[PDB]
Amino acid sequence: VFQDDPYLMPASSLESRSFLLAKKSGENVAKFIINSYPKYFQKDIAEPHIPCLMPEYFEPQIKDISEAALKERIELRKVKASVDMFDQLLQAGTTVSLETTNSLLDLLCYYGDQEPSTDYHGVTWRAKNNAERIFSLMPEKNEHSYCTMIRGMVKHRAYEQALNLYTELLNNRLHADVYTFNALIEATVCAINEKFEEKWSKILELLRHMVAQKVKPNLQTFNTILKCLRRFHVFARSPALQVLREMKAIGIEPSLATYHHIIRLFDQPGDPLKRSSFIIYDIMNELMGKRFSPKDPDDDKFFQSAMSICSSLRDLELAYQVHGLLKTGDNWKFIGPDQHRNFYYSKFFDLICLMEQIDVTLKWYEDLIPSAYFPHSQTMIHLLQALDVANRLEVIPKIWKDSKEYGHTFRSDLREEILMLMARDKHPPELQVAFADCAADIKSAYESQPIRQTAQDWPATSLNCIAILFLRAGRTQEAWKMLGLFRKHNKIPRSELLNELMDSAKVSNSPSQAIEVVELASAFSLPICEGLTQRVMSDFAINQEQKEALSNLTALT
Amino acid sequence: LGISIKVHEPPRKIERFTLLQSVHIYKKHRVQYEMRTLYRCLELEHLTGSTADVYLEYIQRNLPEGVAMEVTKTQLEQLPEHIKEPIW
Amino acid sequence: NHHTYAELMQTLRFLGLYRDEHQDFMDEQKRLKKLRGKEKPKKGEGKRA
Amino acid sequence: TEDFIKKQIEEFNIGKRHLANMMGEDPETFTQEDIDRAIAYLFPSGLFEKRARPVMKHPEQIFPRQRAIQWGEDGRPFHYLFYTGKQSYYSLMHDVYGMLLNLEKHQVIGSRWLIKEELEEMLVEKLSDLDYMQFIRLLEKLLTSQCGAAEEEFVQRFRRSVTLEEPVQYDEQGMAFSKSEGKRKTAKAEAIVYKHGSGRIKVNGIDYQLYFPITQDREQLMFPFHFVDRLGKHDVTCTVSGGGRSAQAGAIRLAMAKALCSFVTEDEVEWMRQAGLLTTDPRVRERKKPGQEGARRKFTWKKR
Amino acid sequence: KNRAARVRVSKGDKPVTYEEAHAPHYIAHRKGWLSLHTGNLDGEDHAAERTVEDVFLRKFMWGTFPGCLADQLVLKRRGNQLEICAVVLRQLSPHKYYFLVGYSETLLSYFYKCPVRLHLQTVPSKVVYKYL
Amino acid sequence: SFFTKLTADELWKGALAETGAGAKKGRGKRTKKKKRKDLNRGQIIGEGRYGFLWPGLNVPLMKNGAVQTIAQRSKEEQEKVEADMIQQREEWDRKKKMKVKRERGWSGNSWGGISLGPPDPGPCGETY
Amino acid sequence: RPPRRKALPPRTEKMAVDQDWPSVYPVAAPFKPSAVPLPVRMGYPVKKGVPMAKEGNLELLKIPNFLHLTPVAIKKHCEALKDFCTEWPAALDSDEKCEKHFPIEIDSTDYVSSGPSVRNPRARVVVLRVKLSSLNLDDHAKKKLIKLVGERYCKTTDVLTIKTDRCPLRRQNYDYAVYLLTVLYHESWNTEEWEKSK
Amino acid sequence: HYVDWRMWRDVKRRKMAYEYADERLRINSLRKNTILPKILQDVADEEIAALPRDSCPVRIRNRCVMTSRPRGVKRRWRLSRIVFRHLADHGQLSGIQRATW
RNA sequence: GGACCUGGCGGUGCUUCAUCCCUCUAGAGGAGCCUGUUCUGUAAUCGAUAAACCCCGAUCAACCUCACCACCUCUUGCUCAGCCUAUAUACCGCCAUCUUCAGCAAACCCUGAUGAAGGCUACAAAGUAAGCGCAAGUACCCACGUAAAGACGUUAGGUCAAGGUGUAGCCCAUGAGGUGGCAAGAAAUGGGCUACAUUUUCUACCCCAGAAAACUACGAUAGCCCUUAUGAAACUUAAGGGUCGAAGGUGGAUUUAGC
Ligand SMILES: [Mg+2]
Repeated sequence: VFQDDPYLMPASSLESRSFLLAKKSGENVAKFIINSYPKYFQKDIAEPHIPCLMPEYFEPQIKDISEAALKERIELRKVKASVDMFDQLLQAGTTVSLETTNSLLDLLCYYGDQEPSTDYHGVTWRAKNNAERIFSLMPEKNEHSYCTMIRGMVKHRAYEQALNLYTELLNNRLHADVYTFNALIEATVCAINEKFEEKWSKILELLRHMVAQKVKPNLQTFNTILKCLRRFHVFARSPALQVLREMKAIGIEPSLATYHHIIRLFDQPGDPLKRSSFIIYDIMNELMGKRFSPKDPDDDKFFQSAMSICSSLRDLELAYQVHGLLKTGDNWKFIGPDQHRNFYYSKFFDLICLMEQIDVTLKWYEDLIPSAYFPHSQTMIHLLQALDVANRLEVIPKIWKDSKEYGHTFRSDLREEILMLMARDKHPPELQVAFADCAADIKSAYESQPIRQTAQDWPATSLNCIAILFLRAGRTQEAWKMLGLFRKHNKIPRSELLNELMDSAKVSNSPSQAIEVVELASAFSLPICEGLTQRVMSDFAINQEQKEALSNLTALT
Repeated sequence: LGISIKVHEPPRKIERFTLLQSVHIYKKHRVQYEMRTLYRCLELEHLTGSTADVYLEYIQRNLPEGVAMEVTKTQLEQLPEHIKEPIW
Repeated sequence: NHHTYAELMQTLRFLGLYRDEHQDFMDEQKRLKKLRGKEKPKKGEGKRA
Repeated sequence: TEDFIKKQIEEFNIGKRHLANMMGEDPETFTQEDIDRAIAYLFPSGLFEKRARPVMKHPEQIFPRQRAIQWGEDGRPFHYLFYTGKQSYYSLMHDVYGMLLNLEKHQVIGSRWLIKEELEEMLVEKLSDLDYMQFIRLLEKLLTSQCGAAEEEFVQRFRRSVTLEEPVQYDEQGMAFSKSEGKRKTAKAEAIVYKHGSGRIKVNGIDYQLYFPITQDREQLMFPFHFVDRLGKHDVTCTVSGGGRSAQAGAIRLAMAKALCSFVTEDEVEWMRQAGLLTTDPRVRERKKPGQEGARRKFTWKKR
Repeated sequence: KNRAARVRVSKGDKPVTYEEAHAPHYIAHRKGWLSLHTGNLDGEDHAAERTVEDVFLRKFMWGTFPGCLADQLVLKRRGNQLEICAVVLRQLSPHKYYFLVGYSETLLSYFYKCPVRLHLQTVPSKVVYKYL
Repeated sequence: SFFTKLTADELWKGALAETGAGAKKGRGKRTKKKKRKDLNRGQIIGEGRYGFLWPGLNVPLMKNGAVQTIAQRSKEEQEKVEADMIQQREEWDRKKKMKVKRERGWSGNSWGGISLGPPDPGPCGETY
Repeated sequence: RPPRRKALPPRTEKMAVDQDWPSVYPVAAPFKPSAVPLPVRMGYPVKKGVPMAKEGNLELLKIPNFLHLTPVAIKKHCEALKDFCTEWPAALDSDEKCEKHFPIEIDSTDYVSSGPSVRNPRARVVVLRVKLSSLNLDDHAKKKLIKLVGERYCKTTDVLTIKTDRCPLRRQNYDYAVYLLTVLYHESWNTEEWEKSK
Repeated sequence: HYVDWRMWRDVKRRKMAYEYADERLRINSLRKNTILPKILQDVADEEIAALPRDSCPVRIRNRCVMTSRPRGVKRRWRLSRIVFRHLADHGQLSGIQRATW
């Protein structure tokens, strides 16, 4: 979806999201202008005709007050026009069918009289609404008329009114549809705060009511049941298994949403090895090798929760099975929105880094990033930790370059982690030179930070690591120059840094450098400075002036 | 794809025309333009309808911009029942 | 359809999504001439009578 | 610079490997010709200028051989004749003069001298016309002198081959014949001359005296055989198409001469070539130009 | 003196791209056409409509990316597709570039009733073939 | 007609008459003359008479963490914006007009004695 | 001062020498210098110069590149599409057997062009061809049919050619060609009284 | 927004001719024959004369579609010679190149 | 006023050239007609107009085109108006001309005492690395040829009527629309076609024929008449037939073109 150009390729997850949003904004602006000036795009020169590229109209044609006009406005989803049409129809006494008023009730209750949102032109159920007004004004009411109002009330969290209207329907001896049953299950669960067994008995009673009414339930029924029972967690754990067994016995095959709801129900802080491990393992064994299909609107979040538990349990084999299930067939399309996909891949890569050999870890890193997602600083830190465990520090410079590609250049935590990992140990001169180049790049990044609106902040550990790497690479002059930053920003020089500086000065026989180190340490008033002073007299050929200066500075002890 | 194919190159056609050069007068000075049309004829022999459709779709979806195509199909047919024997 | 083309480009320029450099030049010249004193009079008001 | 050339060489090697991968061939045996064919297929270009078409040659060829600065870091030039500004040309002249001195110590047909542009490309140095003439004079003095094998090789570096420019078949009945083709203006003819015959020519299946009523066309037909004194000794079947009577006669004449060259002796073939019977005539109609009455006639310049 | 599409040398400092440098008699010799479509071939039709579409597309794209374009467009047509390949300077933030790409693609698709794609290649600065 | 319009460069070349025999000779006095101006000096993409705010082009794409919608400025604020643009253009022109004098030579209309600054620097670290 | 965005290095650097090229270019796309790991150069070089590099090279952008149709890609595409093909009848080895079993040949043309409109009138033409020898006729019927058809019959090739182009659709023209063949055959086998005036 | 008032007149003429083309064809077919009686043909002549003048196709002029130039128009591109040269010399017309032979 | 430099010029010297002249072929200049210009006439365009205008803008005018004229009509008008109104001596754009040229302009360097100025010798003596042009390369059938290309500069060269545009002017009119109309020759001139015939004319044929051959010859694509094509509209345009058989008898200086 992005442009394959270096200047327009997104360099971060934030940049990716922003670029996609900007492209969608441009498309929305174009669509707005097309709809606002349809006369500039009516010239159809396409053969065959392309209806989707023609302008779209949003003006009713049937202007006379009639049932056809009301149905037209309902189809056009013009809530104000539909309400005015119904009012004029009722005042004029013109004929309206039960089906037309049912469609009007569908339109009003689904939106709860809330006006639809276009590009340009909690209990959300309003206490003062025209849906209930028209329902009262409705002379003829049927199963659908009650059902649409109940569904609209439940959708807008008007649970009490929905239950009252269900009682009215039962008194009228009408048969509610399966969707009404699902809405009633949600309303019953969310209406009152009771123990799990009360809601469980209520749900079973509603199911028995459905059995008596001979209505056969659907996937949405059990999906809503589990989603609403998700509150009780441990209380509903085994009863959820009973519901799943009932689903399997009936033949209503669970979809991704059903399993996701069961996962979220069984998910809770504690010991996942008790029951959650069994749940996820059984789900994976059941679903393995099966191509999915769009069955429920919540089918997209299955993989996110599955990978979340995969990371929680530290079972890389389980995560590999989940990923293989995602890759089989068209299951990848169920990975969900951009945020869910990013979270899924972040957890997957974190688990891979934690629990896999560094070679396969690097292969996965190459395969996913940046094609699959853009890593976050924490994921990069985890990868660095895995590399350090593998002792394959030769990749550490490349990773930093990768970080520069992924916008983590200014991430202080990542920079400090990289510097500490590089400067922790002494390595052959090639790796030391690579580390010094990486440290110079990090220093350049610190010099070019966009936080340059006040006196710069220089982490003491970062400065010490950079200086140590430069000294171990032989580039002592840059360390000497950077020594002033410590005094400038009151950042304590490292003891090992001073030791290496003094070692280099003694090897090169440069008493002036030792004097400078002692001056810095005395400016910072570190206790080690005392030893440094002694060492300057002990290891260097000291001139009379320098010896007198050391004797004078000795009084600071 | 296991299809017999032969290639040949029909002679090119170079359409030429002439326009007056200057915006005003100077009739004796002109500019001559041309539009070369190069050809390539591929003859595919003895292939079924499904294979023909697949190959045509594959080569048409990949047809480069600036290249037109005119595919001529010879459809083998059997005599209709009215012609096999005289109704008379 | 020159009507469609010209009206579409003019509308886009008013919406700010099309920078008509030629029209900007024309507007600048028009502003300078109006400062100089060259303006269209009202209809039915020909200077020659 | 030299480091830039090294980077370009590395990039070219990587690109050669990538192109071999793309075309599914062995990278180790992917020659320059394969590179050119792959580039032409992947990046087709109908531009007439071959130098304008896409190219992914070696940097040694893409970059001019003038090289980077002719001195190292110390600034000392590599060549001892650098300050002459024409170190290549003057080094070549010095070597030729040394060869002439050694020749003094010790003691035409299929090649021409390379043009000044070719020499400039050889030495990647700009040269003047008089410089080229001086070098050519020195080379020719070297050649005229008793040049040895080494001097002959040295000259052959500057020798350019001159552009100087037949089958016998048997029919189903064992009649040995030769077949040839000829063009003249727009007429194209194909002739078949049999080794043994009694002077019978069939043009388009029609006898020549009935196909060419004009005596001039029959004289043109007679010309090749009469030149080699083989009148009445060969049978000819020829087919001509296009053009007028004289163009067809000329095309048939050329085709007959070329075919008969397969039977006459080599000296006779040379005589026929010297008589002009084998050279395809390039005289073709010249296009009319705009603003003019014809190919060369201008419009009548108006009276003043 | 011929004046068509030629950049006359003035001082030896004015930079020109590859296309601006070459004169009209170099078309199909050292520079290809900036628009490729089957309209001008033998026997084909609707050449005038394609020419008008190309002119309008060039004007619209030049006026939609003010100063962003670093060279002429390339209008390729495959079937009913329409690819506008452009070279753009790296002036604007990529957000504006993406917004303009989406806008222009949707608007041109709805205006010409064909799927229009817009491919942008960014350059740091206008490529200089030579100086005149 | 839209198709009859040209680009800014062509229009400036035509109107300014920078080339031609008149510039070479100067027989026609041009005290009343035209000078080149940048019509795109301060124009922002997505700004026009209608005063629309296009998210991602002339207004921030995300405001308070949410994607902005197509919004149109009120007439009063759009008028203020247009007036501010006019004033900014006037300020730019005024800053262009202002300049700083120099020091005369031996006499007010003689080049003698006028300094020319340092000689141009040499090719390799050879400065003056 | 707002920060200035730095362009990333091209992804050709991250590519591998032994990667799968068709993955990079699955479909026809313009030449992207950041995506083609080849040091290709195009453009007439200046005096003592080199051809222009690919970055910003409009000449390469003009070329309808075949980078999406490499031989590996073509082979993979054909392997995928083999499932869609149907084997030609092995019995019909030569055109002789084809004429023996299928004596009617229908010629039609499909024109592919660049543009928003796919309509083309020349696609409505249908050409039916049949050898009179392959038909079932006697001497009199053949002689009458030849006179009826007129120029549509070439005695040299013994092929009757009926060209239908008067109907808006190709299927209508094909139906008309079949109907014309039917009526011509029936009238040929029909004998009129006035035919005795021959 | 056409180039000039002459282009506007041509557009109006083309529109009216398209509107009246069917009736003009029918009446002309009634006229251009010898089968029908002479009186009916004279009535048809009067009727076709009574039609609006601008509906006559002969009044349609093939002006350039970009500069309204009434001459030098190449019918294949509907552009004046000057505009066609301007576009072709810049390479913006596919397959059109300077002819040299 | 003295000396010198550069240019212009010399009824200035010398040398060497070209189509400058002669030589070759076919024409123009004589006739008729086509067309263009000019003039006259008319109520009735414009522009080009020495080479570099004169079958030119036009690759095209009965209405339209059309910008002209007469009469009539409209005023926010197809256009966030309009103008084919003035200015090509404000310009872009596209070209003419030398050019059937090879030089041009920057950036340096050197000479003259660091004066204006000058800068070449090939067995070379201060000129030059780059840019533009020639050249090269390319198109057509070759490497030849023809195209294409042909810089800078010259003629305030041509075009405000392709379009755009500066300035100036018009806004109940210099804008917009409708109907109708020119367009004739007393002429002069430019280009072209057909001829004045016997190497011709007619027929057959496409080159082995038969007739014609000076008052019933050659010679009109002219005139007159009648059809036909196109068109709404044709003595207007075109084609065809009929009729008429005219001027003319190879044309002066001079002049065009060709390798
Ligand atoms: Mg003064």
